[PDB]
Amino acid sequence: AQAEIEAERKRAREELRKQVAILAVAGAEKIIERSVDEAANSDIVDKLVAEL
Amino acid sequence: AQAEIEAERKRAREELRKQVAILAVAGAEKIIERSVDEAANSDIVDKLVAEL
Amino acid sequence: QLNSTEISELIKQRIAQFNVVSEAHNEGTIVSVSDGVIRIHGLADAMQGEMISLPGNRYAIALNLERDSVGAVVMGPYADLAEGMKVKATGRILEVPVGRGLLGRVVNTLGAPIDGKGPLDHDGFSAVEAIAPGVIERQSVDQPVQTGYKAVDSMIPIGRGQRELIIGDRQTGKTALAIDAIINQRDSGIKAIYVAIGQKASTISNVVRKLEEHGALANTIVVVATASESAALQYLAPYAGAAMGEYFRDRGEDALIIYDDLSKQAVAYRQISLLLRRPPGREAFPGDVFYLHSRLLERAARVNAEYVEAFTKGEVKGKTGSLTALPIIETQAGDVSAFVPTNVISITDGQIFLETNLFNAGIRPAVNPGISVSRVGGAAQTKIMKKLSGGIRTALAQYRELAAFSQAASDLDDATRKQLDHGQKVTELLKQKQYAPMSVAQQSLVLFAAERGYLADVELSKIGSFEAALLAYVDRDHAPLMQEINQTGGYNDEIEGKLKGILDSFKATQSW
Amino acid sequence: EFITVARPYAKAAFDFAVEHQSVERWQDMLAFAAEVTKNEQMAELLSGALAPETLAESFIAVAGEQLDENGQNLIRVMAENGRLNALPDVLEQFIHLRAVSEATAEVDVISAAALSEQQLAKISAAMEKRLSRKVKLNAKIDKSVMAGVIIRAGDMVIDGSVRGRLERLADVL
Amino acid sequence: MATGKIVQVIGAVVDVEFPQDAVPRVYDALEVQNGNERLVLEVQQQLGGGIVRTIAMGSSDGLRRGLDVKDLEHPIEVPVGKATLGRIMNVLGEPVDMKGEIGEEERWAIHRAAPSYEELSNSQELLETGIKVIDLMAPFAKGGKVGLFGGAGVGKTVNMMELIRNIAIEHSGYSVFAGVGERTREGNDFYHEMTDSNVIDKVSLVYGQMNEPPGNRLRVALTGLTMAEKFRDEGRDVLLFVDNIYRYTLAGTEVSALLGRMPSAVGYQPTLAEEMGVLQERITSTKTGSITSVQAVYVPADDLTDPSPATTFAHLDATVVLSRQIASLGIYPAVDPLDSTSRQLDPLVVGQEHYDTARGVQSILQRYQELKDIIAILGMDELSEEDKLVVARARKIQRFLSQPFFVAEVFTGSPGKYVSLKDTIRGFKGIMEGEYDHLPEQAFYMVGSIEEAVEKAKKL
Amino acid sequence: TGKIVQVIGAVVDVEFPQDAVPRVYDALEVQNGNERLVLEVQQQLGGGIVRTIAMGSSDGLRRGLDVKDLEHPIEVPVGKATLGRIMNVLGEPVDMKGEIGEEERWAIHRAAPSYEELSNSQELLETGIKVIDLMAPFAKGGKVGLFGGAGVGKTVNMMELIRNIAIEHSGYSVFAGVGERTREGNDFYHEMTDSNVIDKVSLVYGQMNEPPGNRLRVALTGLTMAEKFRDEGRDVLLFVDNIYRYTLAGTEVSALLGRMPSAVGYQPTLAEEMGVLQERITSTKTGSITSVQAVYVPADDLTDPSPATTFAHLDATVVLSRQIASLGIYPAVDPLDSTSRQLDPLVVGQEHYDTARGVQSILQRYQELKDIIAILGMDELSEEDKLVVARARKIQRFLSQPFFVAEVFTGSPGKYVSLKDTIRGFKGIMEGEYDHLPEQAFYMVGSIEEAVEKAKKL
Amino acid sequence: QLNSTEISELIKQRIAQFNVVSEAHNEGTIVSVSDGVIRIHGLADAMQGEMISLPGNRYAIALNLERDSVGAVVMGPYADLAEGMKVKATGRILEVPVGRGLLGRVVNTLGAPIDGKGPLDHDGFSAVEAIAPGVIERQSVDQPVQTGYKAVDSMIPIGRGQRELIIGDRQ
Ligand SMILES: Nc1ncnc2c1ncn2[C@@H]1O[C@H](COP(=O)(O)OP(=O)(O)OP(=O)(O)O)[C@@H](O)[C@H]1O
Ligand SMILES: Nc1ncnc2c1ncn2[C@@H]1O[C@H](COP(=O)(O)OP(=O)(O)OP(=O)(O)O)[C@@H](O)[C@H]1O
Ligand SMILES: Nc1ncnc2c1ncn2[C@@H]1O[C@H](COP(=O)(O)OP(=O)(O)O)[C@@H](O)[C@H]1O
Ligand SMILES: [Mg+2]
Ligand SMILES: [Mg+2]
Repeated sequence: AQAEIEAERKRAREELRKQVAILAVAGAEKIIERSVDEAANSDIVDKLVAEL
Repeated sequence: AQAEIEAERKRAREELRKQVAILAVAGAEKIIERSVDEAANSDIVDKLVAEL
Repeated sequence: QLNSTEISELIKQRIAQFNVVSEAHNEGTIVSVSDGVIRIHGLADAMQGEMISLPGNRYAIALNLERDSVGAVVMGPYADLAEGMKVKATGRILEVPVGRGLLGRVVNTLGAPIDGKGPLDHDGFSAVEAIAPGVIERQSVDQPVQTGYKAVDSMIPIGRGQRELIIGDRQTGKTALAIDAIINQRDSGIKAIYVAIGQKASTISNVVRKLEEHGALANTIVVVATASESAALQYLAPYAGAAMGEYFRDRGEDALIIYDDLSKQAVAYRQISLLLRRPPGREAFPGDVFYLHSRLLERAARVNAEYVEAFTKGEVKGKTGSLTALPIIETQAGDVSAFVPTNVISITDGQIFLETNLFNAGIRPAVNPGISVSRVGGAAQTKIMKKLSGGIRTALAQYRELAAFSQAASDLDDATRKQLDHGQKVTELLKQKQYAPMSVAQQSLVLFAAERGYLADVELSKIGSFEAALLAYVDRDHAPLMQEINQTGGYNDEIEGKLKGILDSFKATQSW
Repeated sequence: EFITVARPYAKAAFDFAVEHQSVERWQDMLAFAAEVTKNEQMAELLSGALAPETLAESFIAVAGEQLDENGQNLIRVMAENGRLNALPDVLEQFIHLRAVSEATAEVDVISAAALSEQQLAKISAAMEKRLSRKVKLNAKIDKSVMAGVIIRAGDMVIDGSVRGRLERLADVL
Repeated sequence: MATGKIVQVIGAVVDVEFPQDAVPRVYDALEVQNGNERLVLEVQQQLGGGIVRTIAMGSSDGLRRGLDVKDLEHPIEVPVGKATLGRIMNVLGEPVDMKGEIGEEERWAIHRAAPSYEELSNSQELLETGIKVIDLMAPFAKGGKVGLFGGAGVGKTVNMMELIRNIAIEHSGYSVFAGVGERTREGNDFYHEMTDSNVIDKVSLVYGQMNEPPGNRLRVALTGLTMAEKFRDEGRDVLLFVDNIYRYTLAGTEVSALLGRMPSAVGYQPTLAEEMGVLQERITSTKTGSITSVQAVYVPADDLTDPSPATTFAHLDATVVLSRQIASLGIYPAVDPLDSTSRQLDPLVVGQEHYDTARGVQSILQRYQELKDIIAILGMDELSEEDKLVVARARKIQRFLSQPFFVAEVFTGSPGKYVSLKDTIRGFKGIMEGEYDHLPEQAFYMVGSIEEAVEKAKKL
Repeated sequence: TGKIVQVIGAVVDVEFPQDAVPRVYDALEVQNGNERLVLEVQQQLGGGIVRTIAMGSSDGLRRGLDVKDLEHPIEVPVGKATLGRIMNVLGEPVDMKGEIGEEERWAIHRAAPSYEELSNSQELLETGIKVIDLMAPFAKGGKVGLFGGAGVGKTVNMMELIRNIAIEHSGYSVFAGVGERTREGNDFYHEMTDSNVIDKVSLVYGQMNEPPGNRLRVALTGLTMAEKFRDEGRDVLLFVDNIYRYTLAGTEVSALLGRMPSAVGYQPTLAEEMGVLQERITSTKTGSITSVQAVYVPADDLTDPSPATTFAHLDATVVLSRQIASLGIYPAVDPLDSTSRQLDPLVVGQEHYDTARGVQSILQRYQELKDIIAILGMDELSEEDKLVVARARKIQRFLSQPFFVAEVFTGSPGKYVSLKDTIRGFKGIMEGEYDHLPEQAFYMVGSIEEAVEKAKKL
Repeated sequence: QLNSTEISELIKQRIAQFNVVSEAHNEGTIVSVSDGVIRIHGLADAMQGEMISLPGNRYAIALNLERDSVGAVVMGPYADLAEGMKVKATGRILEVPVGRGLLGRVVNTLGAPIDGKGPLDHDGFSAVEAIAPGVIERQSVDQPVQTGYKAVDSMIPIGRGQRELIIGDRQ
């Protein structure tokens, strides 16, 4: 019986962890789309062509 | 034992609501070299907070 | 204690681990799709056996490098794909995670976890396609693998590093015998691996639940490919399972691996090959079907300490590792002379043949002597087991043949009568319950009682009672000898005298 | 699809064109041949089971302003083997072989924002470091990248888009 | 707007050319206007040049090269849920009865993924059918597969109707019936026999009639399966009847042959085991509900080694055998207690009392068969008192295996009976161990519980 | 100077300039990461394309790798320096000892000796096993083949032959491990080294885990070495672990080479592939090769084309059967199918021939009585048919024999039976002079003495 | 979709001049070598069943005449041959030495002595492939061929001009 309950603890931990992961990338998506309509694009592409 | 997880399920998801906002902002600036001043981003992370 | 803060810290750590700078990659396009087979245009830098990443998290294996295209197979549901999707090339040859942190997990053939436990911890990757250690690197097998059952430890002994095929018809106890072998290694320091190819899913969950119920699960890795999943996944399932077992072998440890149905893997290779139009041979399998089971099973081996030292760069000295394999083959109507059963009989170190006529007669486990053999020899067995077992195998085979002719006519000459009585009592003594393993001390007492004649004056209907009472008697009073025989399997005249006294006193003094 | 049967004709025609140096003229000849193959009335004829000689000479009568000695004789060989539909692919592979021989490459630059001329200049210089060939940049504008630049040198691709960085991060977790 | 064009028409196989960026996916559904009727095509292979090869779900006659093909971005979708109970449908979820348009609260795609591991029930429950022979001798796992090895003329359909009735009344489940490769005559009068027995309101019908092209017959099984999946997701325990699994295997063989894939084994398709696994692994017990299945099996050439039986037997849990001989005795249902078996009969899942009782009645009936041969050759005078006791109890056991169905009232006139498992166990326990030796064997016949047997005896 | 242009399984296609294309069976070489890979040329296709079999792992090959053209065949170390050592298909040392100090190397592709060069001998070479010598006598310088399905004893029988033949043989020997278990070879090597006989045996190993090219060409390599020791004028013993695998490797490669299948999916050139190897393992006027070849038969089918064409290439053929092994009778030789070219009155004498034919006649009659015995049982036989059955059963049991290499299984001591003893025993059993002993007395006894002695022990 | 020995330098030759000159129809070039079968390009005048001469002293038999290809089988060790070798068609069908002097000799199928007893003393050459005598050129068989085995000579007579099958299993 103890082994069974330990497995449940692991399952709950992972379930909640998955929710936070996907919501985190969704939030980064929403932050970025609104905030990038600038010459910040030039910053990124300059570093890319320097690395290229 | 299962019932005890239910109380924590809600308790912990409430903590992760507020931690999600921090994580999303940090990930956005990991993607983009330039930081964000959050002028129009509070409402964004509040919607994230509301969903979890 | 479930703790939110530690999860948040881990997510932040993943953000820190991510590197934003990109890397140049060779790219290609899907051109055609059918039955899990793919034809790709591009990928000038690809190599045969490479892993190609498709849209989503799915992957494909490059099989043919044609002049102007690549032939590949999808490792999952292929129906969601369409011509023109971009595919990137990971130079990684087909690989899967390995490490001792895998014990107690249920895992897909691609290394992804199938249980709800979470992400997986591994000690790097090992390649799925590899060539086994050569002739000079091998070592003779010299240590036992004590499974629970009386029959296969006494008549068909298995040594660490041996390959032994469990063969029989459907619903004959193959699965039960294999997992009871796993369960008895729970305390023997041998790591276990179970590879399920093509089984119905409910079965697999029930098997894992029974492994947990006896506490063996913490010592096992379980690899799953259900009957619902694409044929390529099934075909590659045993090779992934083999790749994990080699980790323990090369570090000087001992491991045991079960392949739940190699016949179903052979069917999978039929489907992939015939879908690639390769001309068939006998029973419609390709001639490559010998090479398939050959290179898979030949990885199971015992390696000498010089190989272990050279492999581990000298971090382990003087130890010798091994991988023990118990493949399972389902055969139609008990025909041992069909193609694939004959191929695997030509590869293993012996076979354990389970007969449906014995099983239906209630003689379980239904091991058939004469057909079952262990070609490794008695070198696997301990001293007391080797001395007490002796000719019991051939005596049983001869008893069965004599029963065959005795059914036909009446010719009883008093030595035939006693031979028949002895054989019938021995067969009644060999049967055993499911999930009921018994230690070498108990087995040696049983064999001693059988062959030193003590079962004289004992009824056949009393044989099971006689054993239950005897093992309780020896558990109660002469326990220290049991501890001694279980520690060192030593057969001396001192120990024979003690056993003789125990059986004399039990037969004279006790009841059953 | 004629990708695999086009190679011998493309290679042989290119070698012959090189020996007589009129590579550009050969490319014109093949372009004309590829466009007649797309015609509605010809694409019906090319699918019919006429004997190669009659079919070829109808095509040759239609194929004015080609060289009798060499180009129209390439037509004869392709007619014999029943491969005139390979011309739209032989043309592309001839152009590829020419690009290889002339040590010159064509690459695509893709971004959500129309690129400034200085960005394109530095891209061309860097690519000519990475690639021995001189580079002709092609500008494509697509909101998909959301930001950054996607470098597409045919099969060789360097991804510099924010969206790519994001959907790469999503699988790390 | 339609965007594809037909390139070839060769029998049931039809090839279609779409624009290079829009090539429809595998098992997507497409529609064309074949004259003044729409015809549904199912995509099978994505060939080069933007051409997909399809199979016509209907007669492919009258198709021209160059028709316009319309791209539905989903597989074939069918209606699901309570609105489908009592209706009859074809492959496409269209009503083939004349009762008109269906309610269509929801429409679902037949091609679906299977239940995954963490969704499977962490338990191994039994289903109480209420029929004495089945619950005693061949118990069903909840969510298991059961094989019906009998030819028509011995009561297959009345058994099926009795299970439908009992699972609807004595539980809260519904049933789905999939008539794969069924003669039209049978479909007609199976429909009549269910409507005149009041079970029709508790079962859904999909018929693939044999006059349909091979593509139709093959996907008929999947349609019934997805309707059962809807009833499972609602939280019920559901029964799915497959009218012949062998016909599904053969439809797969025919389609694979038409597409030109290389044959395997005894001429079957190369994908035989995969296609069977795709069907059978969806029928399981989940954590919300379950689908139990009863499947009629035909064995080619009476050969149990042939790949179709050999593949099917990998999935069956229980096995019910119907006997012409038992039926001739007047015993109904005509289940054979010695050849019917279930891999649920172990103490570890079914318990020691039930196991020892089933083993006991099996032993008694087998010994009775041998003694009946002895009686045939040498008369009853050879039997000892022990032998006569065995024969008497065997006759009482055999009588006690009969049962009156709520569906059979039309013939017997006796009210139907549902017998709980405990009552069956107690009855055979008592008869085996010599109780009720004092009342005659005809008190046990067609009565019901053992209490009802003794109360029948008192004035018999 | 060449480029890889297609990669199909174990088969690799390489493009070369038109003036530089390799010959057939030339050896090419490729860098496969940090490994070296050898490719053997099989076919010349049009346009400088050449198609090859990888003598190693095909994994990790890209297209476009540079291939180097070594302008000679696969050549292997040869002669007295190759003795007591274990080697790769490519002639590389696989034991951990140092370099092989060879003075000479030979190409593995060679022409067979001329009809004018051949030699014949009637000299009986006694082998301890009772059944083989009486039923199928084998002469020095000839070919012997052990036919059997999976797990019927054709490896163990060969180990008994190795033990017994090495008693009266003084010269060198070669062993070719072709597509078999690595463990059998490892065990063999340590038995040889622990008995100090290794100094006279040369070993080549191509076992069943290696890719098809290795298993295909390993056999030819072993023949190259055996032919060296023959051509030095010696007499040589050549043991082949499994010749079936050699044909099967060709099957595995055949369809990838672009060839239509023949008969039961086999390569169309099967008979020539078998013949071209078999005709050069032969004796000559300068020296003689004596060879034992294990012949696996698939699915116990002795009519399968590969075993069927193997039968014609052998002098003595011993056919093992699973039905006899299942009865406990080992060595499980079938006397009604095992045969030899040497069983002639002139070669073995009239007693040696008459005893063997009596044994066969009695056993053959035993077979014809089995159907009536099966249906009706023995009591409906004629009164001398019962006697035939009794003597046939005794003969069947006396064919069994304990082996010195089977002590690890039986536990019983092993036995060696000379010719002037076994024909005496069988002649006496046939004439009924030992008919009074019971059947069990003849099981696993060496000589007639041990049978009557065992009958005294019941 | 497949190639048919249309390859780069041959196509370039035809590009330079489509109606390539007559040259000699007598000769051609090997384009493929495998398993004892060679494909030859050219040989416009090669007859079906004709001997083709190869470098060294070796021959092949033209068995397939196809559209700009000849398939030929090599009558000896083939593995020494190579792509690009020239070959010339003879005018000859396969013929073999024949005569009374062959009695007591052992010969290969080309009639070359293989016993080592020296050269033959044949009586000219005869075609290997020839037509049988017609219906009107036969005569009934009536003379015996004495085998010497009682069973055969009694129950299964063999006469001069008979064709008697001997059939059975191995050994
Ligand atoms: N020792 C035993 N005593 C009694 N019954 C046993 C014993 N071992 C196994 N069984 C029974 O054998 C039956 C089938 O077992 P198992 O699943 O191992 O068989 P199998 O031949 O491997 O089956 P399958 O081919 O379906 O995988 C079960 O009912 C189980 O209870
Ligand atoms: N003389 C013998 N007495 C008893 N058993 C024997 C004897 N000879 C062979 N066997 C049995 O045969 C088994 C396998 O022997 P062996 O390796 O020679 O067989 P095989 O037919 O060559 O098999 P494979 O092709 O798999 O290598 C032995 O382990 C043993 O059980
Ligand atoms: N429970 C039952 N009661 C009365 N008759 C039955 C019963 N079961 C079967 N029968 C008889 O068997 C015959 C065939 O029954 P039917 O339901 O048509 O069989 P199937 O379903 O196999 O075609 C009928 O005469 C029917 O009366
Ligand atoms: Mg199993
Ligand atoms: Mg062996």
